[PDB]
Amino acid sequence: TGYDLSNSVFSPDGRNFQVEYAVKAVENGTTSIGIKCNDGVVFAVEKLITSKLLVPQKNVKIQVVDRHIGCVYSGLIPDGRHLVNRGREEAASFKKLYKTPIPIPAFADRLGQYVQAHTLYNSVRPFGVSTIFGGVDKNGAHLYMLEPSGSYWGYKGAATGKGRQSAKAELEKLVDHHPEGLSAREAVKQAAKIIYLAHEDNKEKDFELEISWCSLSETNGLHKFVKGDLLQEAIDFAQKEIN
Amino acid sequence: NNYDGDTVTFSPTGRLFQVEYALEAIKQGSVTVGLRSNTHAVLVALKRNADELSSYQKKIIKCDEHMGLSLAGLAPDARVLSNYLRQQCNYSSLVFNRKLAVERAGHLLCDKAQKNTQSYGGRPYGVGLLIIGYDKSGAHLLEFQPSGNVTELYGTAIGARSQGAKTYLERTLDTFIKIDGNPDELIKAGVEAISQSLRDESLTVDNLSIAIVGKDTPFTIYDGEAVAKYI
Amino acid sequence: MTDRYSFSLTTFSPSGKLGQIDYALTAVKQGVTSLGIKATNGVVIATEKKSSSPLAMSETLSKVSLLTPDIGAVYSGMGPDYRVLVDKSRKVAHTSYKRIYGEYPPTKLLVSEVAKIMQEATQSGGVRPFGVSLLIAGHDEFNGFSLYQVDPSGSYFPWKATAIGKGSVAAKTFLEKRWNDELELEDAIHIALLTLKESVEGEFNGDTIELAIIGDENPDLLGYTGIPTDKGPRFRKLTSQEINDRLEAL
Amino acid sequence: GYDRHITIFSPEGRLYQVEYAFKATNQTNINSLAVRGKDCTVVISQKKVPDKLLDPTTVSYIFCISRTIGMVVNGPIPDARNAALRAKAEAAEFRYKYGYDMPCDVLAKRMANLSQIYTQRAYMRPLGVILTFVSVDEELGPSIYKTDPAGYYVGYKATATGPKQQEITTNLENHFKKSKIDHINEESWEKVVEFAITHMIDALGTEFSKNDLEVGVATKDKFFTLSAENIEERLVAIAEQ
Amino acid sequence: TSIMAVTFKDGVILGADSRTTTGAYIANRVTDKLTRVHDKIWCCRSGSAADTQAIADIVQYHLELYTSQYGTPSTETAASVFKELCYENKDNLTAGIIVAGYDDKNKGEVYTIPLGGSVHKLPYAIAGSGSTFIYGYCDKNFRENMSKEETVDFIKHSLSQAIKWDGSSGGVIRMVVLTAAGVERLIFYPDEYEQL
Amino acid sequence: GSRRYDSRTTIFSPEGRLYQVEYALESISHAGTAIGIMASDGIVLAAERKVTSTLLEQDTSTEKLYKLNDKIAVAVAGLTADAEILINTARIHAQNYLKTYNEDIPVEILVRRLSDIKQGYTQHGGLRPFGVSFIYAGYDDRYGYQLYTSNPSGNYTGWKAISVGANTSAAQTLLQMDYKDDMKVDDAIELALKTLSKTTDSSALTYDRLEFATIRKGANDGEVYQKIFKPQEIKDILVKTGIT
Amino acid sequence: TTIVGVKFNNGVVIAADTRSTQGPIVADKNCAKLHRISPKIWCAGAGTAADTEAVTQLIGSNIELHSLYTSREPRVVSALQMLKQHLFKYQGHIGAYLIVAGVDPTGSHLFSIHAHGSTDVGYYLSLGSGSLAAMAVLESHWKQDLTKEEAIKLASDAIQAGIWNDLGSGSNVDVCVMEIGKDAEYLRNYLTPNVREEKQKSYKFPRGTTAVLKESIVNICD
Amino acid sequence: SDPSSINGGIVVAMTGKDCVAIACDLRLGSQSLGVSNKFEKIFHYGHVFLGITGLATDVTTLNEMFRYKTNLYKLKEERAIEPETFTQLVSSSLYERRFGPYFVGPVVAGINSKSGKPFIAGFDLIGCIDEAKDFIVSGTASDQLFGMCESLYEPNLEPEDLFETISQALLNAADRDALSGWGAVVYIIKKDEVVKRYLKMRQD
Ligand SMILES: COc1ccc(C[C@H](NC(=O)[C@H](C)NC(=O)CN2CCOCC2)C(=O)N[C@@H](CC2CCCCC2)C(=O)[C@H](C)CO)cc1
Ligand SMILES: [Mg+2]
Ligand SMILES: [Mg+2]
Ligand SMILES: [Mg+2]
Ligand SMILES: [Mg+2]
Ligand SMILES: [Mg+2]
Repeated sequence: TGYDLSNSVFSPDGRNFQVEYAVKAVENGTTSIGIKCNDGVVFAVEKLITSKLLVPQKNVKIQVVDRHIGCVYSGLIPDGRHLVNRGREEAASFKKLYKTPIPIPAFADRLGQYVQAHTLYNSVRPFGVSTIFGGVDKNGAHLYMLEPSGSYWGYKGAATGKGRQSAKAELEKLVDHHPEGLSAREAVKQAAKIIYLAHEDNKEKDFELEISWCSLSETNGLHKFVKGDLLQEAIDFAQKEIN
Repeated sequence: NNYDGDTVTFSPTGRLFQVEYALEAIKQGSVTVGLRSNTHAVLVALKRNADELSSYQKKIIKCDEHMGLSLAGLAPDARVLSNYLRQQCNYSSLVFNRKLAVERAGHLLCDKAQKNTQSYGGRPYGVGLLIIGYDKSGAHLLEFQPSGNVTELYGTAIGARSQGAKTYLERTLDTFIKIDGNPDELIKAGVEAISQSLRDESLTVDNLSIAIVGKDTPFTIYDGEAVAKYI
Repeated sequence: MTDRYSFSLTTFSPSGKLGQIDYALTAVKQGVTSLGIKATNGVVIATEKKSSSPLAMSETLSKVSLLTPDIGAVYSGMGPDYRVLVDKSRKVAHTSYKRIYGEYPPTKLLVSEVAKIMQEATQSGGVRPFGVSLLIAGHDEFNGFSLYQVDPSGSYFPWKATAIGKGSVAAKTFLEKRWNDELELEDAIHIALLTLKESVEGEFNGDTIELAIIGDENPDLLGYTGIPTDKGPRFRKLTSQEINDRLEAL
Repeated sequence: GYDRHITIFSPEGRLYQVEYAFKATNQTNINSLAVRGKDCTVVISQKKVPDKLLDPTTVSYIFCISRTIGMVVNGPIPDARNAALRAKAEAAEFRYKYGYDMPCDVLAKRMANLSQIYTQRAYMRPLGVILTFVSVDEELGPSIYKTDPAGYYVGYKATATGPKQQEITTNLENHFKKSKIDHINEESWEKVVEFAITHMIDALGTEFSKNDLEVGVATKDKFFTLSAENIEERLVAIAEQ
Repeated sequence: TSIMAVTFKDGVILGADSRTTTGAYIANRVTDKLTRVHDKIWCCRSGSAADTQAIADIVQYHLELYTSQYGTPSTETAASVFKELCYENKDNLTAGIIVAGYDDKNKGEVYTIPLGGSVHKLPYAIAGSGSTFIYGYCDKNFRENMSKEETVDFIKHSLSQAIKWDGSSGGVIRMVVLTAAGVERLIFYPDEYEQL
Repeated sequence: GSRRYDSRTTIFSPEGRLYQVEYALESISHAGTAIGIMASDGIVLAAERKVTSTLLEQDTSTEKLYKLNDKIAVAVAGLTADAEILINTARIHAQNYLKTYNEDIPVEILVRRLSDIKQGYTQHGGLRPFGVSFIYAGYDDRYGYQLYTSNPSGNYTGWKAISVGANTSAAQTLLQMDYKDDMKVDDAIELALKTLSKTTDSSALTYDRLEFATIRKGANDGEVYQKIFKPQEIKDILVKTGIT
Repeated sequence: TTIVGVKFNNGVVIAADTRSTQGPIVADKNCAKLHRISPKIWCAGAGTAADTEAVTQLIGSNIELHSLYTSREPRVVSALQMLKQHLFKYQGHIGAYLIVAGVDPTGSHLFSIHAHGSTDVGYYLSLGSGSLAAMAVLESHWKQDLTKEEAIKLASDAIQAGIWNDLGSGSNVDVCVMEIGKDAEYLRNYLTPNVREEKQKSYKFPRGTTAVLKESIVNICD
Repeated sequence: SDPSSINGGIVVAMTGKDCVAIACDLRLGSQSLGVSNKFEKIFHYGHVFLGITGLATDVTTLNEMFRYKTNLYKLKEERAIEPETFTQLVSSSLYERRFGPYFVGPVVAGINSKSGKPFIAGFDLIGCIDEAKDFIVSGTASDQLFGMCESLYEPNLEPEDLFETISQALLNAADRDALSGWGAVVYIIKKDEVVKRYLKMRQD
């Protein structure tokens, strides 16, 4: 064997073991999710409080791309940042040439092709993050999740990291119980809840919650962070539900 | 083991061993401490010497009038990274007439270190940095690790036996965070924090290094007779 | 990113063999039989069109290729490797000859260029040798008719007649018995068809055999008239019908 | 054996990395099939959405390469999209350079050449995909040309790809033995689609709802895919028979 | 050269004369200056014939690649691609292009890209050497939301006058109608338009 | 990365030899023997082809003996295709010299540059060496008739008589035994053929398994002539010395 | 030069005079201005002599390679696109003015190309110094639905107008006919209306008229 | 300033009955100053003859280059290059320098050794081939040569007659040109003998 020592080598079953090893780094990361809603998308993530000494609210992890796209990811944080920097260059170049802001499906393939390119050669390592991202364009809201292999699809809701299973089950209930749709303000609340539920699988250290959203009606189709009254209102709705 | 030959290889559990080994050079590093109030931010660093005939290796580098850092690990790597910061601070000034936000300094360092963890032939940086500064949103302390992870803190420490100072700072949090408008009291708390990490030895006059930046204070470094005030 | 394979992948072993070249020749051995025979007034090259599924349309896969109007090629070994060699061989006939001298290269010189390309895949960084042997038949004014074999090493040799691939030992023996310096083209076509029956398992008709000739100029294949000195390609692919006509009187 | 990690020959003259790329081709567990009408070329492929959280409309392995060419992939989606982007760029460039639309067979050859290069040059891995290209060519008529990780390609009367490909293949060969012609003798593409789905059903021994399939059709001057609805209307007509 | 594009109730119409000159010699009296860069996005070309053909060909290629990946491009997007080429290569190009297309969301749109590569969205636009002579006329007679027959008449009367006064314009008047209905090519011969 | 698959073609062994050069020489030692003999009035090149088939086209063939210019030829032992790469280089090098100085290139100068090219592949670039040894036969007006050899190391030396390829050990002993300084071309021709006759791994030496060339002062006064022998000419010269 | 192209029923015809000039001097009295790009695509060229010839050979070479690669008969629009893009790139410094015509699986075609890389479509075209004399004739006699014979007559008449009236054109008329479903027929020196009259006198000299200083035999052998 | 008329010189070639002739003057000057009286402008590669007029440094450079290329041709093809082929090689070589050309007027003359056909061609500085049945002219007295050839010439002259005709064309053209003359050389070329004669001419 030794098929797993070098990126881009096919094993005899037809797998790239280095990518599968990158997936292990993703599973080891904190939980993050996205919920697609009526006219928008909501992103949230668990930030482990390592120590008293972290400044609350001041280690932001959700990232904006252009003005209409949010990205969150689990795994190696620097890899996620590198991927978002590339996403930003891709969005700028699309807008520069075509004038309109980059459509979400278009943006999803730019990230996909770039991540897939890092499975083509033994001189690079695959990305050690799964990335949840999306926003609002001329055709509505879109949510996407992208793996170290470069695999991505459109999602009704999505989750990754240590609590991906608990979150997935929780997301599935919402999809079954709301076939007409979830509102943006509703989806923010559910997001808080699921991050709290999913924090079960990671309960050594307690955590700080972070949420963001794009909604045609609630944020004018722009990406904004949920802070203040709306954040605390959703923290409380989550607290209520674990008790 | 079979997976630690270079930075471009994941282990079967998703680890990057060359990065983990770079992290290890930090752990063998002499101890340094960072902490801040709402008005100032302070670095304290224990300098190490080669023997009794040698100098005590500098661990504190000024990056701009409002920003600087302390190092633990490979010193040449700190010089490379600090030089990059000097340039980034400088570009912000010349082009935008704008002092670089400590937070951007952090993001820029994370991204610089990250590149060296995903490509063949390069190696990760083998040094950890504590970055203090005073910008348009006040005092800041940052912890840089060569994995690329950068973190904003009220206080922290890195190097050998930095665990003591870090627990102390964890207890002391509510005290030092409000040493506003008082330079010498933030320092003394920093010097106290670092003392929780000494063994066989204590802080002398050619051994201790302190820096401060804040509201009406340029980043300045004290060594020699100017630290005697503090022992 | 980028190619960091700038070192040779073919090297000398302690016994002196170049392993990758030997292994390429082994792939050629497994390949379907092909052959060529030189007559006094022509050359014939032939092979079996062994189809992969019967749903495949094997007329869309040509094993015998025109390189210039007077030169053709056939191979044994890896088909995809052959296809790109044909692309390059066609192009080099122009870039390194026709664009300079205003005429197509003589057979040995085109063969020389293909051989160069194959030799380089034996020494350059980060590549493997081509997994094919070629038989190249052609005509040119000052050398007349010729037939060459090119191997994975880049070595080439002129032949009166030969065969390569699977059943080449048996077919070379067959041709030794039947070849003389007085063969007329039609006789060489007939001998080619006999030799190829030995190595073919299944159906043996004009839809499973591919066969071309380098013979007389074909004015009807030129596509225009009015230049007296342009008389047409000497390369002609035999049709399915033409092959069957010769298989009954076999 | 490092002859098993990169694309150099093994002692028996084989390229293991190419062979293992063929094995990745079946990773998705989807079967695809293509047939030619008189007027059209139809391709169908199974559609499996396991996760309930997926937006099913974004799950596809059929691609519009140009106005006239469609491509279906058997293999993992990241490699499939890589191939689709390249083929799209190549078809656009061909049109710009040469002043006419890239023929299906020529695009197939071009992509087959790119794949050949990955089997010879060490630094590039083969893509773990098989690519079936379809069109109604302006010179050649209805066309199916298929590419694999070895860089092989050929035209087809009809073809199939995937884990249960042999079943579908023999099913189709048996039809063409009986019919004695090169194609589905049918005027409307709707009925050629119906044939395709029908012979997929016999061969695989399974029934399909409207969300279990994915269909692409090529006619003179366009290639298009069908909605769940156009498929249901097609499923309904097979049932009433 | 005389060219124009006019938005109206149902979409947009482009029109042009058919003359191309080398000095005072008419090199082509039946030129087609209305060129398709997408199904329902067309442009009219003025300036250097070589430059505007080279540009239109590159734009057609970009929009065919855009289409493959992202679906039908907006008229704004097409105008942006023309601009990018005209602005970045302003030293080496002599191109004055009018872009016109029909979205279903956006209805008819007209963008004019003059010599320096600036962009201007307008209800209608005129350009080419002959356009100078009909600024007065066109300003007086244009209204928003005209009908197809009104718009065809406006263009026919406008280009009639440009042709009458400008020696570098002439031949036939070609028009292209862009609506939800499809694409319609009109042509009008001298004997009709000369005596309006 | 890719380091894993690098054979490192240009390193020293612990004994201080060059592996790939040594292994290239081992390869050459199985090639058809080629012999060069230098006389006072010319040079012989004789070489044995690799085990022929009756169907090989013997008269339009060339495998061992190539023309570099009108005054210089080489005999090849090793990989033919590797040798052609070097031969075209050498031909071009000769023409550059003629173009620059309006004089035909001195034999050693051509030999040195080819040997320098070989040397480079042993020291940098990480590529395999050329699996070729040459015997150079040529004339210039400084040293008259000259023989040299080069091998994959890029080392070259001058000779009165020399062999390369298979059985050079036996061949060198036989040449040493019968060579004399005052010898003529026609005696050297005979010596070359008899030496191949005794070292050959075949049963008997025939015309169809040979290539043969002379470089004489053999036309009209002071000017030099290269004769690559046609098959019939080899057949005759084989009888004329009584080997058949 | 004078050169023309005329469409007819089932194909297209091109023609050219055969004069080449350097300043006021005739350099070649019978040059060939009709160029084969592929067997059924032919090109007439005016302008800088070597440029028309080189650009036509380069594209002809690439068309051949393209035809082999695609297994199709080459199209006139491909030759047109390759020529225009090559010429545009060189900003008019390659002084080739070309009439491109032929038949391909798409039909019959006629285009012109200017040196800066702009192209036209038409049923009748003319280029070169004599193009105004030729276009006068074409505009006078051309009609929709010409037979092959009518088109050949029109085209050679157009060239004749150039030969007689343009000092930049002279000597002979060359023609090429490209008809759908047939071989292209190249008619080299189709008309020869400018044969030199008999000279009045033979200027052959008495042998020994020329004073010689030395002689020698040149060695062309080995 | 005009590179084609700094040095001076002429070349002319003619076909006859199974023969060809090519001739040139011997002058090399620097504008008004005559410098060398022995500067020959005709060379040969095997049996193919090349004359070159124009800028003398390019004349020399092109001779050395075509000797280079024809030597390699012969080694690889194993036969002498023929005039038709060599003419093509001259053309491509000149055109390769399209935008920084050699300032020359070359002339090819020879008999094809397979067909026996006499062959002549001329070129412009940029490679345009002028193939001719009768004669080719080149250099600073090319108007004069065109006048002489166009009246003196007739088809199918025997070698000894062609000699007289070509020599008179050259001599009388040169005497009307300030930058041509100072000696002349004529080559009479038949299938396998070539005679080279130096003419006596006025030395002003
Ligand atoms: C920019 O300068 C020019 C342009 C065009 C001409 C006419 C042309 N003659 C030539 O090209 C002659 C052989 N060569 C030259 O005049 C040398 N020129 C020097 C400076 O650069 C250009 C090359 C010529 O004869 N053109 C013919 C068509 C040719 C005939 C030869 C076969 C190829 C086509 C034609 O256009 C009529 C006679 C006038 O152009 C001269 C100078
Ligand atoms: Mg590879
Ligand atoms: Mg310009
Ligand atoms: Mg007018
Ligand atoms: Mg004089
Ligand atoms: Mg004088």
